Amino acid sequence: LKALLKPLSIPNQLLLGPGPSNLPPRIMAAGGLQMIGSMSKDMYQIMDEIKEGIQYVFQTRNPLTLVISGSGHCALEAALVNVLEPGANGIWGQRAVDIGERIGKPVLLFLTHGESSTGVLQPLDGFGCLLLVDSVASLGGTPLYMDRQGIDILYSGSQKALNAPPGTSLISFSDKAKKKMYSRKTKPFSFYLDIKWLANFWGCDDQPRMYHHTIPVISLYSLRESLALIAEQGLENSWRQHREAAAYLHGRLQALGLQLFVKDPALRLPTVTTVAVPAGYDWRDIVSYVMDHFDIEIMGGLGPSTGKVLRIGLLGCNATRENVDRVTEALRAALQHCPKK
Amino acid sequence: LKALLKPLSIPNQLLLGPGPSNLPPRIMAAGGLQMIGSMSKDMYQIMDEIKEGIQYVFQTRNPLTLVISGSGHCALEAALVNVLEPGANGIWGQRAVDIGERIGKPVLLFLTHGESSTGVLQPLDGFCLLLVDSVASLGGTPLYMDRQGIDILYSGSQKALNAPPGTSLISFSDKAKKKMYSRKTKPFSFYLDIKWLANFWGCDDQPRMYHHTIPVISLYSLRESLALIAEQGLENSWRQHREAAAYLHGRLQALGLQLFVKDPALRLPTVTTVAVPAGYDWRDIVSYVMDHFDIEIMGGLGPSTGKVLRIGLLGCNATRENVDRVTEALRAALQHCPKK
Repeated sequence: LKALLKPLSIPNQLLLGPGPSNLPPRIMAAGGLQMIGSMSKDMYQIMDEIKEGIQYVFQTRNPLTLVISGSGHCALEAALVNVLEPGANGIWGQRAVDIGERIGKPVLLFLTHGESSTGVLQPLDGFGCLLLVDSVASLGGTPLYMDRQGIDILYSGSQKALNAPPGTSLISFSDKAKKKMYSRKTKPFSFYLDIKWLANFWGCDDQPRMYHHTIPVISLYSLRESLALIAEQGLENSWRQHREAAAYLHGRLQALGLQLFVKDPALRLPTVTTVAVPAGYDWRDIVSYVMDHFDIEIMGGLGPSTGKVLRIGLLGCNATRENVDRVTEALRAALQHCPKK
Repeated sequence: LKALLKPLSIPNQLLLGPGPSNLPPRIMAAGGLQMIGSMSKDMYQIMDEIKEGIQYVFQTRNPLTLVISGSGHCALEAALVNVLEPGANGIWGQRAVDIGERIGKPVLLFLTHGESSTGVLQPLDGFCLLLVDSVASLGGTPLYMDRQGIDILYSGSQKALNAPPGTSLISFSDKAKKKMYSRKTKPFSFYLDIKWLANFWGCDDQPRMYHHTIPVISLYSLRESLALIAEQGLENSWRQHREAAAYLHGRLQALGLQLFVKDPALRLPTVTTVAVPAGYDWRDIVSYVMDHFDIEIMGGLGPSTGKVLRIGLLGCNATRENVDRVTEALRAALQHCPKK
């Protein structure tokens, strides 16, 4: 156990892939804060402000809006096991297919708003069967309006555009979804993710809060500070900085002779950009170059987009033109130095 | 959003219920660090170090051991979904039967080591696959996963390990590993699918493929919690837990209170159940302790509900100073709360 008895040493990395993203000082300082009681009045009050914050960022007043004690995948699978009683795009459609398979004019349609695996900003208008929108990658960096756009179920992640640490996720349900869930003949296959249990604890029904599980208090400090941060900036201020940074990055990226994988600049998700791989180049070599020489994290592909693309993230405090300069200079070095057939 | 835009203010609270507990300087410093790639070489390294720690504190060598991205419930649910292809003690039994029902000479049995809802420690030497819940016991009372031939062992992060709540620890014997890698039917959970999670935690032969985003900061904090327990030593920790629980037991009986668990060999050191003094509202006692001592102690749980109070002694917090503080509080409570 010699390795475990050395002190923890974490290297400095600038994180500019699809996530997770570098944290700002307020959220880090929150992560370092002391514990409080996981059934105290003050935890409940912090949780009620988090509820307000979800209602702001999703643009809803659904009484049933809460935190999922797990990653974005967890908010999705919770949606599925709560709403199912036994369409594909990039990687997230495939994950919805595996979870749907695992359980058993369809009752529910899933759409990826921000396809971080393919870089595409799915159009949303009109599509409002219940509608499930994955906003893990989209939220905060692009317009999304739950109750205006007629979404039934909207879920998002903690660690993308909010720049909280990964491990909590955000979800909200329409009154339609809530009737589907609160009129099931079958119990969902999971206890951890049962919505009547999660709903009772998060204060969304008429009963006082019962013990279900122990919520992640410190992650909730960091998420509360994240939601206070995006609320102070403003939804449209964030949307604007993300569109401007995505335009600037596209500009420099084509300016180096690289080809943005999705043609229409209107169908490009600002938070995650996809870039086709320059011919006669090992994409692994180029990612390796960016980390090895500039401390900068860029991604390859994921699922279908694997081997076809590099992926770039512009998430909250990281969606800066200074970071776009650093990533451009790093890929410039990588193109001129990684061996070319 | 008036509330959200006030700055975060957390109260000073000394937490002495069944978990979670206050954090040490090291785990507050670990929680406050900067992000890194959730699939960088260093992330894998912190993950490999957490695995060695899960092996040390479980007393196993099972290659199939990893952290679960969820609370105690999530490790229990994950083991249950992965090893079941479709016995009751306190609250944790009811959770096991609830999950079992959710799916559908048995193949596996679940036993709680430290039943936190009753305060009963239970022997595992003597004891089909074996599943043991060590969420409250781990680090505070003897446990040897291999020597005691346990098939699935799990614990929680927010008890004696003193890590923040939200992670789980799990370990599988080669027997459970064969049961789970020879399933006709796929588990009902992808988030908790063991072949995927085993791959990502470096537990199989294939390079680590993307499954879910591990809670990077949670994992810094957990590595440290295991580094702290490894530095002290398991036997020193077990000792400190037994001595602190004996001290508390003594000071509690001194006040005219009667421990709910009479046989001291059947007393979990980490979490103490105390009978409710007759002619007392238990809520009044708990509220007076919070309001007037800034201290959390809890009531009962599940069957044990309305029958008991509970007092926790967890890792760095299981000190004689805290037994003294909680004794002085409950002293003041019995003399002021109204008594039929």
